[PDB]
Amino acid sequence: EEKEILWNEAKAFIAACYQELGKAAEVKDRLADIKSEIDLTGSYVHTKEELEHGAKMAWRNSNRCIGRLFWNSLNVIDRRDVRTKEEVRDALFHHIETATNNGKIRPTITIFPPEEKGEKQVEIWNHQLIRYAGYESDGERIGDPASCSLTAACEELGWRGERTDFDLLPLIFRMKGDEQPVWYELPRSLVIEVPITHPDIEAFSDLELKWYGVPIISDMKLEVGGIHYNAAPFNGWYMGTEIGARNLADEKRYDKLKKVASVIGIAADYNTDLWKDQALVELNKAVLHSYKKQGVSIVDHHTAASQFKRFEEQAEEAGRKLTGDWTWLIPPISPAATHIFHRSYDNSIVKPNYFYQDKPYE
Amino acid sequence: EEKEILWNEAKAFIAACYQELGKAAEVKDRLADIKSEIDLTGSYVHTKEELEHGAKMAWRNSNRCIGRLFWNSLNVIDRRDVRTKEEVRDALFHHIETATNNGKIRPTITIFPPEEKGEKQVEIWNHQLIRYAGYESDGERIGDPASCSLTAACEELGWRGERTDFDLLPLIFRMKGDEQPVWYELPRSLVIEVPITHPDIEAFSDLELKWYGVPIISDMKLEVGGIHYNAAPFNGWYMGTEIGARNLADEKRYDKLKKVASVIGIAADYNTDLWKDQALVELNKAVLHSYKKQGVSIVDHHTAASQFKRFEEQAEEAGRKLTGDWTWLIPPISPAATHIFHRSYDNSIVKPNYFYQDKPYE
Ligand code: HEM
Ligand code: HEM
Ligand SMILES: N=C(Nc1cccc(OC[C@@H](O)c2cccc(NC(=N)c3cccs3)c2)c1)c1cccs1
Ligand SMILES: N=C(Nc1cccc(OC[C@@H](O)c2cccc(NC(=N)c3cccs3)c2)c1)c1cccs1
Ligand SMILES: [Cl-]
Ligand SMILES: [Cl-]
Repeated sequence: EEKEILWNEAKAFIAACYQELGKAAEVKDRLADIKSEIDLTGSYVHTKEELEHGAKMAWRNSNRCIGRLFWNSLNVIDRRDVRTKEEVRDALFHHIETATNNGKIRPTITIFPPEEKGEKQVEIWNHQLIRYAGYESDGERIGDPASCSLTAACEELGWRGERTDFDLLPLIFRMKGDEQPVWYELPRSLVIEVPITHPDIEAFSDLELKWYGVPIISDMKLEVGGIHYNAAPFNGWYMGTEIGARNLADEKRYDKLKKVASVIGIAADYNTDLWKDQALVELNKAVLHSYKKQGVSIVDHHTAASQFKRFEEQAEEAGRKLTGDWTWLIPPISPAATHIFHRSYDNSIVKPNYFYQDKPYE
Repeated sequence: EEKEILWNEAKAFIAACYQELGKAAEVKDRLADIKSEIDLTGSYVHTKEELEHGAKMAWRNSNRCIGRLFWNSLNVIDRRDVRTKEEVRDALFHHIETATNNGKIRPTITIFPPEEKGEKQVEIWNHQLIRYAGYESDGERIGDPASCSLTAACEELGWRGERTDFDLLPLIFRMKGDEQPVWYELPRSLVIEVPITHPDIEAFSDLELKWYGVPIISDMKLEVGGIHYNAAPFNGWYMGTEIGARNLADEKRYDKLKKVASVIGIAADYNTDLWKDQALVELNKAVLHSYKKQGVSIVDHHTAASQFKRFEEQAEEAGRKLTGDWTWLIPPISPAATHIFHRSYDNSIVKPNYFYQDKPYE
């Protein structure tokens, strides 16, 4: 069955991919090659064209992603050649550098060797390549609570955080054959961060908030034509609400709404005053203002929804079915001010796509 | 099959209802009575206890309703005795009066005779008993665009609106046997309205906004034990976001966000300024402030979500499965500031319940 699963997925992907690339005539011969290759080796190897277009299709098929208008401009870096942890580390360093691009963020994915027999060649432990540590002990809460389990795992391996609210976690990954992952501290020169200030409320800087420029998701599996690329970190730029309405706002994250209320000069005492809503607006204004002022790419939710509308239109014009997850596509503030809220979406799963996979720790 | 559908639904409802009422012992005999009655007449008649509890269960089962904590305190008015249009009209007038209760709103439902052979005895045309007219002609848009089709239908029947932005539509309903519905102007003394002012922005009154106190949904079918009560208007009080984030905010409703932005002194030019979000917060603050100041019941979305959390807990403690529609339960502003956003809900349909039915016009 496993071989057959591979072959069925391969057939489907190659036909669709080559059709999109105007390579329909080459489908028959390529399929035979793949079929022979699966018979002889138990798998097959993507051409660079297949890999690149596969990663793009996967983004295009990501139901939960509002940023899909730009799917075809994804920068795909083929690192199926890596064999050593130094090569992996350097590839991750490089991804950070080239994706960051001095603040003009380039949507980028680096693709490492795929699983062989369900056996990972490279196993990335980070949730994002750049993320803050979190600590919890004896009433004391420091940093990002979402990172507590990974932080504890790193500290088991000899890493030690300074215990600021914004410690950069090291890169941490394991190679096939090794019992333990290795870790490497991030060079600060590679990591752009943005201090959060408000366009007209001077006291906002008293909160000493900041966030990192580039979100680089590194724990999802890219599946293309039955091949499982468990290690394939990708990035875009942020939508502002991710930072201002979730990372800094959530009670189980940085939980800053009461402090925001205080610095903007409103009471945080009565639900009917809508102080949380007001704090959310000002914090989100501050986030967009700060990224723009520094020259780090970001998009607001209104602009992002407008871009997504064009993606919907483009899909229709191309004769492609549109899939989406309404519950993730609506922004977490003012959702009914976007067109997304007022329509429905088919949440069917189409491949290629990006998938969750079990954590290697905890 | 139709008889059998009735009998199956009856069996299920009576067992559950009587179990909840501690009347489990009386189930067997009541079922026989009903069974005989269905054989002889093609239907059956609810006891007042069954009717009252049925309407309450229906609210309790309404997946989309955040206000369900208070399901058991619904005031059920049995008007299965009405036979004339004057009796219907007076019953609707009465519902308005008693539900309004000088502003201390009482959740209330008035139940009219049920469908006989799918044949309605009373057919209500209004979407809500109290709602504003809408007009569209030659570039000119007046009032509530959502009411345009019903307004046009009323004007076919000899009613004429003053064409303010807030004309009260007449009650309009049809009796079995009549080709045309009848209409009756609402006595203004029965209709409480609230002018919208802001707690600290004096200019907000320049917008001359207002809304009606009591939303009374009159176009849904109450289904209890296989009986179809197509005419059974019900009300609660408003959650503030319904008025401030939808009725007054939606581009296809009153579309007031640009005007709100102007009176609160912010530019409405750049998406990144989040002026729509800011306008939404101030408009929603104004709505809550105004209803509270006048002494008309209303609930904010934070308080409503907290009440819904208790409903969830109460359901668990009672051994009842919880059903809900996440997409309607989240409020349309700051949804991620509520617990609802961060969990999932089973959207299964349980009866008794309230259902959509086709409009008798358009
Ligand atoms: C270019 C800018 C991009 C923006 C602004 C953007 C925006 C977003 C946002 C806001 C989410 C939802 C996260 C949340 O609500 O918590 C999301 C989800 C997602 N995006 Fe994008 N995205 C972009 C690019 C990309 C790229 C380049 C990829 C992959 C090649 C991608 C794949 C995804 C996936 C897989 C998810 C869902 C994650 C999950 O299910 O947990 N996006 N995107
Ligand atoms: C007591 C105060 C109540 C509040 C604050 C409340 C709140 C709400 C809200 C906010 C909605 C969603 C509307 C929207 O988002 O557009 C809703 C839906 C609903 N409520 Fe309640 N509700 C209350 C009482 C009731 C009562 C008394 C009933 C019936 C006996 C009821 C039945 C429903 C139904 C059927 C819906 C769904 C309508 C649809 O699917 O179109 N609610 N409620
Ligand atoms: N947003 C939700 N859940 C949620 C909860 C906790 C964390 C979380 O992180 C998304 C984070 O892992 C993530 C994943 C994918 C993309 C992003 N954001 C980005 N801009 C990009 C990262 C990489 C490419 S684009 C961020 C998402 C919900 C919607 C409805 C109910 S709950
Ligand atoms: N809220 C949504 N849709 C929507 C669109 C237009 C009108 C509308 O009116 C609800 C209105 O008919 C209605 C129905 C039932 C209850 C209420 N509000 C109330 N407080 C009550 C009326 C009667 C008892 S409680 C109001 C709802 C959506 C959620 C997610 C995607 S779209
Ligand atoms: Cl994030
Ligand atoms: Cl309404």
